[PDB]
Amino acid sequence: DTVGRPLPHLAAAMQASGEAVYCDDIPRYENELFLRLVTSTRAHAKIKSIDVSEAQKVPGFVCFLSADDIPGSNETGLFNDETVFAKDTVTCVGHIIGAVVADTPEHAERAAHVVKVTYEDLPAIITIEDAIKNNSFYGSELKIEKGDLKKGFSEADNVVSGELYIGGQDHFYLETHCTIAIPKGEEGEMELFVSTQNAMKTQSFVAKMLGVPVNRILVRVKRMGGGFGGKETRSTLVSVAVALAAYKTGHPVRCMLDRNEDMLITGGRHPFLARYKVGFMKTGTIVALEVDHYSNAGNSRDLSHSIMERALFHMDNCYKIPNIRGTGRLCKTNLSSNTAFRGFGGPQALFIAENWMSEVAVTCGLPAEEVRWKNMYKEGDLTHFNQRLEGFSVPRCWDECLKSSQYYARKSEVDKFNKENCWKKRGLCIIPTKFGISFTVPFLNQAGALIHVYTDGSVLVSHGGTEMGQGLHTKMVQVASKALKIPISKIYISETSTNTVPNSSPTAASVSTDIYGQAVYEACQTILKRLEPFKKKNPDGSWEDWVMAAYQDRVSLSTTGFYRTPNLGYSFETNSGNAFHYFTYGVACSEVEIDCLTGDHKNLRTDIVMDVGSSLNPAIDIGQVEGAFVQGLGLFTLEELHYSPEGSLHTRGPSTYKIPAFGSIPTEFRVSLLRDCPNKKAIYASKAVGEPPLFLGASVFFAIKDAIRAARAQHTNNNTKELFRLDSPATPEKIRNACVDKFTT
Amino acid sequence: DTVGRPLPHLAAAMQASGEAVYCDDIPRYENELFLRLVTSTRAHAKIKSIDVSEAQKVPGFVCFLSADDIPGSNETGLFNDETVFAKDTVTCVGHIIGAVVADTPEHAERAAHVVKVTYEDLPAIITIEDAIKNNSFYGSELKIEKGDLKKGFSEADNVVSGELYIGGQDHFYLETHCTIAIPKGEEGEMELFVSTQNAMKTQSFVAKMLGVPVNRILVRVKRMGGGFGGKETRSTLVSVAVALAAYKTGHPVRCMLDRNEDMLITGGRHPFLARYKVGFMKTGTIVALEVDHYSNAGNSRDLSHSIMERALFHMDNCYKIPNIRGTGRLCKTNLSSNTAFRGFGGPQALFIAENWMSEVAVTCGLPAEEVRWKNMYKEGDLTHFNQRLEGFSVPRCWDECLKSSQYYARKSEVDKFNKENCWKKRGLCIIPTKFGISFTVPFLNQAGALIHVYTDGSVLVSHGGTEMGQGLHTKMVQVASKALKIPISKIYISETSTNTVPNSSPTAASVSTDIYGQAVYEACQTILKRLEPFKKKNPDGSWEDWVMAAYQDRVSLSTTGFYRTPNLGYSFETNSGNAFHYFTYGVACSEVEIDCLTGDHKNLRTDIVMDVGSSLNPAIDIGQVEGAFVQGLGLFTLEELHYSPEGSLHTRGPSTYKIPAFGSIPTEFRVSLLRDCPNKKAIYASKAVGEPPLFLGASVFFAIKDAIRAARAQHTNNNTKELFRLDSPATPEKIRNACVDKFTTLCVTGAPGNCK
Amino acid sequence: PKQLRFEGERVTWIQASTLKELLDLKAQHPEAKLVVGNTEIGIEMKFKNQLFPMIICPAWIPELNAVEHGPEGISFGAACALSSVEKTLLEAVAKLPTQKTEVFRGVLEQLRWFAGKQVKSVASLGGNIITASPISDLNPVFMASGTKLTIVSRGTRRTVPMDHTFFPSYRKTLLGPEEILLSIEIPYSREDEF
Amino acid sequence: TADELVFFVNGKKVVEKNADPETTLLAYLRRKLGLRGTKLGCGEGGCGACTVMLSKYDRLQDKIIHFSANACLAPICTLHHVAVTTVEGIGSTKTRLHPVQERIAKSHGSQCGFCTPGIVMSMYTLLRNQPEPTVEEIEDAFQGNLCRCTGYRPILQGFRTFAK
Ligand SMILES: Cc1cc2nc3c(=O)[nH]c(=O)nc-3n(C[C@H](O)[C@H](O)[C@H](O)COP(=O)(O)OP(=O)(O)OC[C@H]3O[C@@H](n4cnc5c(N)ncnc54)[C@H](O)[C@@H]3O)c2cc1C
Ligand SMILES: Nc1nc2c(c(=O)[nH]1)N[C@H]1C(S)=C(S)[C@@H](COP(=O)(O)O)O[C@H]1N2
Ligand SMILES: Nc1nc2c(c(=O)[nH]1)N[C@H]1C(S)=C(S)[C@@H](COP(=O)(O)O)O[C@H]1N2
Ligand SMILES: O=c1c(O)c(-c2ccc(O)c(O)c2)oc2cc(O)cc(O)c12
Ligand SMILES: O=c1c(O)c(-c2ccc(O)c(O)c2)oc2cc(O)cc(O)c12
Ligand code: MOS
Ligand code: MOS
Ligand code: FES
Ligand code: FES
Repeated sequence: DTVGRPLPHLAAAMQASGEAVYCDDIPRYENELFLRLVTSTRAHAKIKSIDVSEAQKVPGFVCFLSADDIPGSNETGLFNDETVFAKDTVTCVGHIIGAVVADTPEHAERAAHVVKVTYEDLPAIITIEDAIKNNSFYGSELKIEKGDLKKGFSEADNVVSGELYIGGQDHFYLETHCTIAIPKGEEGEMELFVSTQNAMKTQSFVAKMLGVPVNRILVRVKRMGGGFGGKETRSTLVSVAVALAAYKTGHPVRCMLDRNEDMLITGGRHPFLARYKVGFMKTGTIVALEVDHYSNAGNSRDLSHSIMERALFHMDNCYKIPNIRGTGRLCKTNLSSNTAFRGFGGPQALFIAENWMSEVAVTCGLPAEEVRWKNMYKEGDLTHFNQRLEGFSVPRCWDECLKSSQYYARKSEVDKFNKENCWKKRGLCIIPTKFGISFTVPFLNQAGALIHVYTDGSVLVSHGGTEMGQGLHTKMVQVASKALKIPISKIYISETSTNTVPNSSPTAASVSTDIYGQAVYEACQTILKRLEPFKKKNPDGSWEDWVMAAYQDRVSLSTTGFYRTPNLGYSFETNSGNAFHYFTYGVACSEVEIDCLTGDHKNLRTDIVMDVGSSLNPAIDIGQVEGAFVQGLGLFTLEELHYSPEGSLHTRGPSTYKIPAFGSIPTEFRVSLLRDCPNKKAIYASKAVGEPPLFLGASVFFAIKDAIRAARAQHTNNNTKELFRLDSPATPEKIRNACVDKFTT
Repeated sequence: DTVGRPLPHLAAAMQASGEAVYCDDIPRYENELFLRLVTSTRAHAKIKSIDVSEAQKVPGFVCFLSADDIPGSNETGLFNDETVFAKDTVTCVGHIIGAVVADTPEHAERAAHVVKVTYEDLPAIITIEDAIKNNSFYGSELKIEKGDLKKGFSEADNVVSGELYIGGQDHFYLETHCTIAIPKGEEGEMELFVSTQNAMKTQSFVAKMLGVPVNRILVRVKRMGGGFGGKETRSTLVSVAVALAAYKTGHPVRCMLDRNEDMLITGGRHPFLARYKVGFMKTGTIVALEVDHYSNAGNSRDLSHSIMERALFHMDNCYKIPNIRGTGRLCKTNLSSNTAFRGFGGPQALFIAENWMSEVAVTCGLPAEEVRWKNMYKEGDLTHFNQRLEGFSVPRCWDECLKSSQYYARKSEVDKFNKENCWKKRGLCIIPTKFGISFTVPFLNQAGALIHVYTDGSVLVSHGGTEMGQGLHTKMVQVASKALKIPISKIYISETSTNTVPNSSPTAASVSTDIYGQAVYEACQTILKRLEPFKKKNPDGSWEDWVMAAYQDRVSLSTTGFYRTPNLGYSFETNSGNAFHYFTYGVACSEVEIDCLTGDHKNLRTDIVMDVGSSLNPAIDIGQVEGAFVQGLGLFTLEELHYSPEGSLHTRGPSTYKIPAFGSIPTEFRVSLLRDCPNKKAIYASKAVGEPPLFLGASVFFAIKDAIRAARAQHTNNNTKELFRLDSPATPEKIRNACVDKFTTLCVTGAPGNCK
Repeated sequence: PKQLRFEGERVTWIQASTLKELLDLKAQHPEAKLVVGNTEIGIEMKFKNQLFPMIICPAWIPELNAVEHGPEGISFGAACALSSVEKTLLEAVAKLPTQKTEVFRGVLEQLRWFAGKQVKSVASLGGNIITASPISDLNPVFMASGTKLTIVSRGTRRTVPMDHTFFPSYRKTLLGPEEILLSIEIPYSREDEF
Repeated sequence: TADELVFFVNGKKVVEKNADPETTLLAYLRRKLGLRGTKLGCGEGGCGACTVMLSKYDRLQDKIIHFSANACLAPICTLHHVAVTTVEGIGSTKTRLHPVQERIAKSHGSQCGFCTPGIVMSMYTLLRNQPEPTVEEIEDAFQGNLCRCTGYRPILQGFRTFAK
């Protein structure tokens, strides 16, 4: 029984030796061809002509594919509002118009570049500001409201109002999007090898495209080199085009995107704009809050509606607000459709909440920790969406982080550094988070597994979840080993496939361990019950002897397992019903030093205390906390996507888009997991960990703001209670310009 | 509802277009290598050296593999008495010594030819008589005995004893053995595409040889171009070698055997030798029977024991015999190990039975139909192994076949032909069969299925059975469609694989329809039960509507089904308990003309009536009767394997081994399935059909024997009750030699001789 | 060590073994691109879809690889990898008075968080200079210091301190069509010079 | 007309009789030689997924030098008489892991695993030049290597074991 032990990721040794196989590492068939997407260079335009003359002169050119080649249907995407191949009009730079197929990827690259498209430009809508001005939205306003707003504000000592923007983020999974499609030649059957978190939609979108039943399409996923939400639906853009080429040619076909194509085409986190108004007492006690959210959804719905719902569920962070109104709108723009990115709308909404909370504290001239603490939910409290907080552990996390980070002592020393230094300043902030666990769409909270014991007693486990680095398969092996009471060496997970576990939800919402853990567990229980008589007959025997006896007595050693998360069903009409199963909680305290003269900064130290219940694997769970935190630090402090005015992405590679490096991480980086906090609601008292830590990254942003505040108090108009706008990400540009001095002027 | 409808084989259009993919049709990986087995040229010898120096010079040569290369275990075979690769000693001419790996199959072939082996010969045992003389057997004697033999032999008016031999048979599946093995390079993982009836054993034997857990090995089978039992275990001789080459090289590797390799290495039907004694009344009524069977098992056990058990279970054919003793011994010999072949020992023992029955009728000077009928079991009788014959339909099959074949009028015409012709004669025979349905090893009578309904309402069925042409998948879709009450166009079966249904029994014993039918049906009931609330909420909605509502309500649309045949377990110690679930029955009448001067013969007409309960698909079942009958016609008349005195197979291709051809089949060939005989014991009242009709091809053998008897009354002597031995197959040589006349005797030269 | 010729679908590459071959080749093919590290040219061909049908690789030539310590400064062959320049300069800095290494120290500051080891082990000095990106981190240091450039063609030879005139316009430098950059002398700093 | 290109990969002689000047070493390793440990993560020299060690006799310095390079930007035509080492050249789970591979694996420094071979080759190169490096030399070796999964802390901590 290894549950609770820091067992390393099962594949890590093979990952270190270069033996682990990712999609493009699969050998090529002798007749395998290569696909490359031909993409829009205009944000909004009619397609006038497509000329392939030059492409046809490229050695090894096979064909050009376009909407006219599709046998089944050109309508695709989650809400059936996308094309597989654009027909008359393109609606973003990156919009897929067609594909070349060639005998080598180099020849496909060369041929694609020489495909000539003629456009007639149409007027484009790129910014959130543009979309609002044109009422260019998907669907209607989303809203959560509680209490009496025109009572709260009537009562408030003060108000703060303003506007905040947070930029998007590219996923930058180290392995880009990849599909191999193998046409069988019989009955429209096709087998697909795909770097995707959603083998179900892949399968369904390929079949729809082809005009073929879903039972003809087999999708297999060994592992991804990262997904982070980005391979949850947008992987089909490559998969469907590759399936089409396989169908047309009758040959195997593959495509792996180059980084620049991937950044342009496949979408990122949603940029958010927020307009807010908070009313509060002289004490810093919040009495009213009104926030209007706007997301830049891009050129299709995709997951944008659910991402806004999640934002609205997290606009409270860990704070009790008696009177509250949040609204969301989804901006329809001529940009690549934006999608799931780790946090799924939560970090954006949580950041908006911490931004005004920080401005409340400044306005009242109180310590930031004091204002946060005094507004914090208490055990038993209801959220603005009327769900009770049971086992609310932020108070413990807060107390322990304050103590172990030595926050009050170091706050003193920050102040001393600031009084002793002119052109460098230190900041220090401590921030909480809560993150609700479940898909907010009730029907996705289902999970299947399938387990076989073979006659040598070795066990093959299959579940609907996929491995992208998060150690899900490791965790499922620890679960099965514990449940079957056999060592992990007897159990194997090979891959995720639609022919072993059908209709699976995407591997998403941080719930995979919870839901597949339960499926695996139930299947193991079924096995144990079937084996029990044989155990009784041969009590001093071995697992192997029991299995073989069951086999020879014609007892089935194969079973399914299923879990359906109970009691979920939030209603926007009644503002009731649980939206989440439980919440994951955490607190981070971060210190930075800024260079007032350059806008550069150094992350000095970070301490995190995270409630992950009783961890299934502390090493994986700490690894998840550190990974998420650093992705969040990149979102808020480093990573910036930049577009031309005509809506074309400039930042298309690691030289223009900076994700955190070895040297970006805090010099002192401490993560602890909260002790003695079992979670009754999930497998073996554990809690979801994948997404909840990312927002803690914001602690570095508010530490930066705190340091800018000190720099301004030194060189500009001195009002202690002076507020200024700092959007996310806080890049060197923004940090420097905000340090107003004799040089900026 | 297509059950009972003549639906074509679902892959038939694709087979006719050349679009259906068999194993070697799968595209090759860019780096894929080819293997060629290196095999013994001696029946029994010590291996003194293998020299690969000339093979190493062949362009594209990669490596030679032998026993030293194996990482896990060199011990293989069903009873663990084989090697993967022979080490110090070879024990038959096709015995696998090693393998060559090369970059093309032409280069593998070239290099294998030039691998030189040095041997020191050892005393070999090839024939059954060799093995009996030397006491060379596997295991001890098998036996079933009932009644009182001494008492029976005393009450007999007449006793006939004799000896009889039935030659073996090569499967001659049009697609030879073939495996592709794909090494993944992580964790010992391997994926194999194999022409095999037994994915479970393939997976186990590969795992065993590699020394890795079974969960690392995935075996997939889309379809076989024929199996006929020869792919039930012997497929692993090629699979395990290819897996080793894949393991060793880290490349994908394949091997498809040339016909000559396949016939030499992979084994065939067991030749049987029988020594018999029957006691009967002047009426033709049987009172005592004693048969000792001996099979030529070759150089390992394989399925030989079970094949002999099935032979003993069928030594009665359709006849009530109060005092009976049958024994069986397996001969251990320096030939390729013999294996399952359609019928699985049943045809050999049923042939032996019809042979002594044919002699009873001749001794009594009574018409053969009358002697058979008189001796036939009745409804509710027990067999020699004390199983009750419930729903015994041979009486019905017999009557309808006599009537529809116009047997009695045709009997007159054959007599008139024989009266008018000197050097040609006609013969006519009618013969029944019964064939027990179940594996005689109780634990193999288990089956799984796995069914998924996707959100578009399309259904994917997986079961433990493999398609080899018998239309198992076709039948499983017809079953699933009737069970789910949806059109067949909504259901699909892709292939058989060990990661969807584990621990599957081999596709064998004719029981696949029966057992996978039930597993599929049970999975379908499970799905129906889960959809029932949605159907109740929306009784006028569609299948698609109910499926989507169930998905949206988080009800699982995926399940297993399993079936375990009830009430099975025969004991040789008590001669008691059911060996079979039920029996399939049939009757065939066949007419032949022989050329007494050359031994050539013509099949004039055959009529068959078969009890297949309520057919799931009369077109497929009629196809099976016709196909199985023609294989039996081959076994008993055409097909003859022939070895050198040193034990080397001479007959290794269609030029020297003759399976039935278009021109071989009876000129008038009529098959009827018996009407209104539902079988309560199996899926939708159907019965197994695979193997039961093959013995009916013996009707041709016994028509030939009848014709020979006429030739002998004409030219050899005047003894109307003479019993001559005629072994199977009755080839031209055997037929001509049996029509003793002025040429066989040389009396025509002026010499004295043994004719009239 | 002899001249190698490689021929592909669109491009001919010549690996020059001697300085004479290089200068001869550059005279015959004035437009030829000189590849060393390929960290610029490989990018222009992949991402700006540029085609350069004639490439000469001079990385083998001893004169383009020579590190020479003189009275006035340290001279590096144009093909010297940035990691070699770094290591030579780190060695000079640790050995010489602080007052002689002000420029070396500046070059070393620009080299610090300049890509990673992989790029710096193959990127040439001459490559960064002749590429003449507006955002080259080395050209401003070389210009400010008046780093001396030895430029060579078949027959002719010259040494010019780098000044503002060396970069006349976008991605252009003041070398004639037949000319190559041969070596780069980075000067010691003087008394009262910072 | 056209010369042979001769190099070595993981101790083995590679003789290219028809080298195309456009071919990168990454393409050659992956798609001609079938050595798929070395990964494509960007193609523009910024992520180090494609990191390999190159080795050659330096005529000038006299010795054999070892250094890291991005195979995605290395033209094969620059490699005449150079020796390439990839991740598969240093250890395997089938034979024996190199200590660099063991320690990154056991230290939880590999999550999705796609950056792991690149980082392995960066550390390995460092050790071929400096068998007893400092902590600072260790962080420095990885300025060219990106990881999206781990937040980097475990990788440095497992490799610190090699310092002093
Ligand atoms: C990821 C990465 C990060 C980078 N970061 C920085 C950075 O921070 N700061 C910075 O300044 N640069 C940076 N660069 C650019 C790098 O410094 C230059 O790319 C490098 O010095 C070019 O050298 P090369 O040998 O690779 O040039 P090549 O690509 O081989 O050639 C470049 C150009 O120089 C010419 N050339 C080379 N030698 C001669 C010669 N001797 N005579 C005449 N012309 C010659 C060639 O014809 C060609 O036009 C970066 C590059 C990469 C890929
Ligand atoms: N190494 C790694 N960790 C990861 C991701 C990833 O792609 N790679 N995806 C994240 C996202 S977006 C989610 S929703 C969770 C999904 O996995 P889980 O449900 O198994 O935790 O893992 C997170 N952690
Ligand atoms: N076309 C075809 N029919 C065939 C065979 C075959 O290989 N091809 N094998 C036979 C044998 S040996 C058996 S045991 C049965 C097995 O199939 P079933 O169990 O589905 O009848 O099919 C019989 N009919
Ligand atoms: O990842 C997610 C996702 O895909 C969907 C979704 C919604 C509607 C659909 O029709 C669909 O296919 C998916 O909802 C979510 C809701 C969450 O709270 C969190 C998530 O991470 C997801
Ligand atoms: O095909 C058959 C077969 O495989 C076996 C068998 C026996 C022992 C084993 O260990 C094993 O794996 C298989 O028995 C049989 C018994 C029958 O009456 C009929 C058959 O057709 C088979
Ligand atoms: O829910 Mo993670 O895939 S954003
Ligand atoms: O039982 Mo059929 O495979 S001989
Ligand atoms: S692939 Fe990113 S540096 Fe080579
Ligand atoms: S482990 Fe995923 S990018 Fe490093």
